[PDB]
Amino acid sequence: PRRRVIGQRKILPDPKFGSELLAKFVNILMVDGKKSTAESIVYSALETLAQRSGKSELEAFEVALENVRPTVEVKSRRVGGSTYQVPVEVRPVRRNALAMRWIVEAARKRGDKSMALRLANELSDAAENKGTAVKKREDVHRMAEANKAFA
Amino acid sequence: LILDQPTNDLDVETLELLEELIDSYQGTVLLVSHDRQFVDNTVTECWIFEGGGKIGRYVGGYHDARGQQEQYVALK
Amino acid sequence: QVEEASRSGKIVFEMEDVCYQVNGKQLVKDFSAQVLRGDKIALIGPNGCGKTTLLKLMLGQLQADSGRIHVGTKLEV
Amino acid sequence: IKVRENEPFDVALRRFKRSCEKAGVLAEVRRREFYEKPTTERKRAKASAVKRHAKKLARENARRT
Amino acid sequence: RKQVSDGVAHIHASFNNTIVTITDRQGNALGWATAGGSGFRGSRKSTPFAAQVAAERCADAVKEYGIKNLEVMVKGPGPGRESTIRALNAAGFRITNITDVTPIPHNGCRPPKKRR
RNA sequence: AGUACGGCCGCAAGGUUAAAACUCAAAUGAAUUGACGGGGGCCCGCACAAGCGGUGGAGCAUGUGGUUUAAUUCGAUGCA
Ligand SMILES: Nc1ncnc2c1ncn2[C@@H]1O[C@H](COP(=O)(O)OP(=O)(O)OP(=O)(O)O)[C@@H](O)[C@H]1O
Ligand SMILES: [Mg+2]
Ligand SMILES: [Mg+2]
Ligand SMILES: [Mg+2]
Ligand SMILES: [Mg+2]
Ligand SMILES: [Mg+2]
Ligand SMILES: [Mg+2]
Ligand SMILES: [Mg+2]
Ligand SMILES: [Mg+2]
Ligand SMILES: [Mg+2]
Repeated sequence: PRRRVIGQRKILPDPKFGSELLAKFVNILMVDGKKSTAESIVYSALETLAQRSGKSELEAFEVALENVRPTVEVKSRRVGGSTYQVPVEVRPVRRNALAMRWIVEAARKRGDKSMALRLANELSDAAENKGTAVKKREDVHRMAEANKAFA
Repeated sequence: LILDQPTNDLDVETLELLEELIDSYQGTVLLVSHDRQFVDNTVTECWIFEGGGKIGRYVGGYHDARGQQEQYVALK
Repeated sequence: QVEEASRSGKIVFEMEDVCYQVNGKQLVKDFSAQVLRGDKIALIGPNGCGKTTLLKLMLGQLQADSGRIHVGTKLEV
Repeated sequence: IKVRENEPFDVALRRFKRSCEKAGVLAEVRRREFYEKPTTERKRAKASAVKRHAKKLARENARRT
Repeated sequence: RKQVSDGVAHIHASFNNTIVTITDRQGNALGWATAGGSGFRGSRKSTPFAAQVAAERCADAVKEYGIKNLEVMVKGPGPGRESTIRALNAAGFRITNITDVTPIPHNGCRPPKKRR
């Protein structure tokens, strides 16, 4: 994308809840283009989060997400032979793109049982600032502060 | 490996090697220790004990796990 | 130097619904956790809170009051 | 160089050092010598300046903008 | 101790480091802080943010004297040339007059050779 | 080869004067069209960056190299 600029691509909303937020989350963990299966998993994983939390469907999905989305993240920015990295603030629309990713990646580890179960554990951990997904944020959050000299 | 305070009487020179040995160990390791510096170089998770038979499992070394334990909100 | 052996089963310890309590106070109340291969775990807490007895449950030294514990399959403890 | 700053200022804005003493003065003193690369520099550093007067006089052209 | 009212801030900004030292009127030091000692060992200490933290720490460890009024004397061209003096303002010091005391010979001693 | 020998000069470093045999069919100067630069501007593109999924390990299918064989027919050998 040197000359080009790209506006956006439209996404179908989630069927139970007319929110585009839960619609992209289904896409991220969907593999081999199997949208039905990944949609079942998210529904079998957020059904329990209503049971545990008290918040029902999206305030419960938001609250777990909100403790995982970052504020800054770094990149390699060599100048003329340098090799260091520069912390750069991230736009509000890439936050959820990174936040959902980290949850699903950490869910594929920690193998307990069916994905609908081990994802349910990871989502509930992020509702408490407890799981791996939060640690991945703080690991980035430290490295962005340890290199704060570059800005 | 199960270690109930493996570094009680060891000096730091011998303890330094044990930190490197246990770190590189490929297999499973469950270790118990009451000091701070030693668990920041060998372990990546904690099972922090609480009263009433409740165990809270946090992620990271000692200091990282205690960090999540300040910010706990316990899923209202 | 350590003596590495063949890789253990992917599940080392699995215990769910396990709740063991000494006469007076509860040491472990409705535990549910898993220990996978190559996972390094540190038990920490206060004095006399059951760290040494928790390992005893894992190796089957003393029997859990309830909940059942399943052990790994190619372990060399 | 010195700024008394008077009573109300609330902000530095010390561009007063840019006149006179600054890293511009010290750069020539950081190192070097050679006693005649200055005469290579000062000959180049003004041969170019007059060559810009030729290009500045080269505005007598349509150039159609 | 000695509850000195008015002091002077010396900043030795350099191409590699920046050393902040707070003194009274008559050249008696009271405390200091550098970029390197503030956890910036390596190539990071040559950046104005590291210079900010050096004056952040030097604002402390001098508060025992309760230094309210401050003069600033800046020496040497380097990154942390204005970052340190903005840090002292946010540290709560009143600044009266800023100075430049960079030493420039009138063609005195011979500098080093050159680096190729 | 600004070298050898010989003069003159110098404390020395060395300076000045100054060859020949031999060997090559060229050496050289300025400019032209290209190519090339770890030279400079402007523009690009799955080239990086942001991502998804693989190869390299395992078993098998197919082709090649080598080695064997009475013959393992011939051809294709960086990108291509
Ligand atoms: N043989 C025993 N008979 C009775 N009570 C026991 C016995 N062994 C341990 N206990 C009790 O069980 C509880 C846990 O003991 P345990 O040995 O597991 O402690 P711990 O958590 O490892 O602590 P510490 O770090 O102090 O050794 C304590 O209340 C202790 O008094
Ligand atoms: Mg030098
Ligand atoms: Mg001669
Ligand atoms: Mg000569
Ligand atoms: Mg001679
Ligand atoms: Mg890439
Ligand atoms: Mg293979
Ligand atoms: Mg042929
Ligand atoms: Mg062939
Ligand atoms: Mg042929």
